[PDB]
Amino acid sequence: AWKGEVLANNEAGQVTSIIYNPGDVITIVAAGWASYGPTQKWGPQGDREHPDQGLICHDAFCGALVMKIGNSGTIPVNTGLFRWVAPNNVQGAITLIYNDVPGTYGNNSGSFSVNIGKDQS
Amino acid sequence: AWKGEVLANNEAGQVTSIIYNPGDVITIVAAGWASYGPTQKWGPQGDREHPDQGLICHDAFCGALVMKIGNSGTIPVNTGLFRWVAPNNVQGAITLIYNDVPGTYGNNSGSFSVNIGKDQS
Amino acid sequence: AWKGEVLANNEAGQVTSIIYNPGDVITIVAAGWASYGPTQKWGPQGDREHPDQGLICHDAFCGALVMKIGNSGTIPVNTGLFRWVAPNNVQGAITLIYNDVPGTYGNNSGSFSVNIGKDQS
Amino acid sequence: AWKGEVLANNEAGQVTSIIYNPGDVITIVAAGWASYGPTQKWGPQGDREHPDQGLICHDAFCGALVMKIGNSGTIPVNTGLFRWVAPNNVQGAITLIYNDVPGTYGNNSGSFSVNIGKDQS
Ligand SMILES: [O][C][C]1O[C](/O=C2/[C]=[C]C3=NC4=C([C]=C([O])[C]=[C]4)OC3=[C]2)[C]([O])[C]([O])[C]1[O]
Ligand SMILES: [O][C][C]1O[C](/O=C2/[C]=[C]C3=NC4=C([C]=C([O])[C]=[C]4)OC3=[C]2)[C]([O])[C]([O])[C]1[O]
Ligand SMILES: [O][C][C]1O[C](/O=C2/[C]=[C]C3=NC4=C([C]=C([O])[C]=[C]4)OC3=[C]2)[C]([O])[C]([O])[C]1[O]
Ligand SMILES: [O][C][C]1O[C](/O=C2/[C]=[C]C3=NC4=C([C]=C([O])[C]=[C]4)OC3=[C]2)[C]([O])[C]([O])[C]1[O]
Ligand SMILES: [Ca+2]
Ligand SMILES: [Ca+2]
Ligand SMILES: [Ca+2]
Ligand SMILES: [Ca+2]
Repeated sequence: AWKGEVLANNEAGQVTSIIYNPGDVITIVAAGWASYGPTQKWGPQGDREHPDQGLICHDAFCGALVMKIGNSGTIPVNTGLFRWVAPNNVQGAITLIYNDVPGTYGNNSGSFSVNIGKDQS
Repeated sequence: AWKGEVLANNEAGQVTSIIYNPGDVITIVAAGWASYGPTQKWGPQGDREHPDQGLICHDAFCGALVMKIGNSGTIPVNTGLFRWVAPNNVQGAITLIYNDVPGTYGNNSGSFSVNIGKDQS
Repeated sequence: AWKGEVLANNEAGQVTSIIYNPGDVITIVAAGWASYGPTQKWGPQGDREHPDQGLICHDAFCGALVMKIGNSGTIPVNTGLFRWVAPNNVQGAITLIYNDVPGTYGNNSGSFSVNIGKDQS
Repeated sequence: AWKGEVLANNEAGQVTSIIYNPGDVITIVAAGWASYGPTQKWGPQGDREHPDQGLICHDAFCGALVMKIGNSGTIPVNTGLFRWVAPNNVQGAITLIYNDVPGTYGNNSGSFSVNIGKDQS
């Protein structure tokens, strides 16, 4: 299992020690407060009221927690995933990333605390 | 070995000549272009941007190629499977199917060309 | 057999460990999502709607997976090849390459995951 | 080896396929013309006349080519590195980056063409 922080201003994301392998079932729980700019902060689901101006993940809100597995495209994490299995042909280290528009991470703040573990399978 | 076409609008699926037997190793390669409704077409992985609105296979995108072995649950095929072995207790004729919402196949178009063969074991 | 990934941003492609020899029968299965610039992503068949502006392979769409065998010309791979035998004489290491216009790979993203194996002959 | 281009306007840089490991000896050659905003363009050593207004790399001119390896700090690349060995405890993926002030990449233009290879060691 892995536990750590993902900073909202980290554009390249936080690489974890979890290597997702084919067939793996995983659980993720994410908590905390962060912002893509405003002084207000939001949780791991992001800001449901904010428009998508070119987010790295178009299937989650701005300010949401997302991830990449190996060199996959972004996948929404939000508050977490429960006994979750990746699509076919997706594998590799899990990298956690705050959902924002490329080039605009500089004014972000806060972080999410995240647990990831592999489940019985 | 089997080679044939799977029409996107064929809700029942295309039954192939391949009977999958315990211990069998198979390879599938799929190609072509199809749509679940829009003018655009997609390849065998389907449309990654599209929400799951009640697809026959929740483990693949809308417009992806999937299959049933005998009466198994749906199994993602996508662009294909390389030297793949079925889950415990899965056996019978392989049926190829376009991934869409039941009752909505009528506006589908295009097809995938698919090869299936058995590998050494 | 060989399994690995090829970056859309790499003009040099990915050299594999497969040496294609006269008479060899091979199978390739490719999957994944990549872009040659636009926000959308496409599978290994590429973008069937995009014009050819000087692609390294004129026989496949922009954004498709292609290959070279030794010092051959580019050969389309797309989603894969099923028990495929090459054009006469062709031989040498297989290099996998993303199909784009030379000099323009700078805005490319994503990758394809590929399995290659030799079949019986 | 890796071959490609690095867009001047990409704040996140260009993540190559090269993973730098302890002991590796690498060569990089970079060419081309790019700008941090003005209509003029400069080569990979950037603009020797331009003041540092908060560059991501203080050891290179604005408009220069630099890199990170894994999560290292920025390392000047300029026109390239000849049979180069990294500092102790530096390792990981090579990301190439245009040297500009954070939050100001949006008006940049052009790119550098870059080759990276591992040398014998
Ligand atoms: O998207 C992303 C971005 O965001 C920003 O912030 C902000 C804030 C506020 C706002 N509002 C509005 C808009 C638009 C429209 O249309 C209306 C309204 O937007 C916005 C934004 C930040 O700052 C940045 O950085 C980014 O992240
Ligand atoms: O899913 C399945 C279905 O699909 C359809 O198509 C379509 C088109 C378009 C669209 N759009 C949108 C949606 C959702 C949301 O949320 C938004 C937007 O969806 C859709 C869909 C068809 O028609 C049918 O048939 C089926 O397939
Ligand atoms: O080809 C290749 C290339 O591509 C690009 O992208 C793009 C985008 C958009 C567009 N649009 C149009 C065209 C043409 C015509 O004629 C019209 C319209 O194109 C295009 C393109 C990129 O960016 C690059 O890089 C390359 O890849
Ligand atoms: O650095 C960086 C920046 O840059 C800019 O651009 C520019 C242009 C011009 C100029 N001039 C001058 C200066 C300073 C002093 O002191 C004097 C003069 O600066 C400048 C700048 C841009 O726009 C931005 O974006 C950035 O990149
Ligand atoms: Ca922001
Ligand atoms: Ca439909
Ligand atoms: Ca391109
Ligand atoms: Ca600038």
